[PDB]
Amino acid sequence: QVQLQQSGAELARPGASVKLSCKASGYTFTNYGLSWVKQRTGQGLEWIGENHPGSGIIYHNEKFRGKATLTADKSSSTAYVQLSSLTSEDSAVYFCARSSGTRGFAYWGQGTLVTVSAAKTTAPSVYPLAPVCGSSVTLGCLVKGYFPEPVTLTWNSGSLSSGVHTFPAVLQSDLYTLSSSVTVTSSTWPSQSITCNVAHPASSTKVDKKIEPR
Amino acid sequence: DVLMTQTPLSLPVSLGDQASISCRSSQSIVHSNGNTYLEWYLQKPGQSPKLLIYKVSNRFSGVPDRFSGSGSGTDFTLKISRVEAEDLGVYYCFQGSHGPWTFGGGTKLEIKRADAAPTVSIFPPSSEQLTSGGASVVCFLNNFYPKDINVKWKIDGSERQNGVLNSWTDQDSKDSTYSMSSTLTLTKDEYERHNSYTCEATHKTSTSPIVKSFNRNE
Ligand SMILES: NC(=O)[C@@H]1CCCN1
Repeated sequence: QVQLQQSGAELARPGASVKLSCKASGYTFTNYGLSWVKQRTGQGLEWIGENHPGSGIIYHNEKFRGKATLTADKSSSTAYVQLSSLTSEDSAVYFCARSSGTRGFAYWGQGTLVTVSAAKTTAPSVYPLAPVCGSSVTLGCLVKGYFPEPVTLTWNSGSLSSGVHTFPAVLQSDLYTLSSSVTVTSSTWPSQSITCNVAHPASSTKVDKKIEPR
Repeated sequence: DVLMTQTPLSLPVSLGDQASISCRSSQSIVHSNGNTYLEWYLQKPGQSPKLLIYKVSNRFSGVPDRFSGSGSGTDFTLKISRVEAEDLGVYYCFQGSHGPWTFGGGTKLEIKRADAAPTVSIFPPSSEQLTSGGASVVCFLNNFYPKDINVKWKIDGSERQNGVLNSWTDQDSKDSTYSMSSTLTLTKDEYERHNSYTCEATHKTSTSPIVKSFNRNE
């Protein structure tokens, strides 16, 4: 069961640094390479660098000179990348990937979101979206004015999922807004409670909004 | 650096149909050791990339046989046989031969399905939000295809062009549709000075805009 488990989302400051972690399990860490790959919002993939934890060899990308240093702790089977001299356009999802000569990037971590910004962390407001006069009924939640990404949004603690649309966050000034809709049989609601559950890890915020009819 | 250019940029293809993706390199990508480290990766919406093919045409274990590769020199091709909804996402080629290793710019695979009109729903501001001095009206335009759609807001019949914030989903493999959220925000003060709030969706599936509205006195 090969697994690459990466650290959680980050908020980094312009000019500063951030260290990312990638803990390997299910295979022999020192028998494979380990690459970092970056991906900007609505952009493609970019290879940052690779280190071989067994031998300590590092393959470099001159484009990241002074911006990335790769290390590894053989003891804990964990790989690190230190991203430095950060600027706003270094905001991206950063993946680690097991890198083999036989197959390539066969296994990937889940990715670590890194936001580079001087803006302050802001907890979201969560507002219920109760339908108006108008066979199925659609309800929603509006998650407004938070920073940084990400938030998690679920409906009835995950029980409802098949009728759910959660929309990508849009950034306005230094605050994100997100929304989510859930469509259910007109027989279900309101004679059955529907609640959206929002978590914002950056502010340790959790908020529930039970959708009640107008 | 080796430039990797993919064509097409966007690939709409019907379920069950074949698709082909071209990846051109600015130069040869044969490594000194004789190997051509040309790989293909798929990134589904909101997921980590998946290895599909390595060394030009070797399929990675667990990948369906519907994916196959070919090519030589400076042009490589990924083929997808019998496209399935789960295949939608972005396909990247990659060379691991010359430093620095480089990816292609990516090809957006879209499932081409039958046209679907949007299901439009409108929602007034909550009392809780009004307390903070702002008022957001929300419109959902859900499960439509193709992605091309326009939303317009009207207050007491007149078009409102400021205060609007729009978000678009990627295609949902569940039914190969898109969805879109539009939020109109104004001050609580202005919100209370009007009666009628309307969002209108214009889509190829209807000669007339799809209209959803409420009146604060209804
Ligand atoms: N020198 C090279 O072409 C590759 C690139 C990184 C390590 N080997």
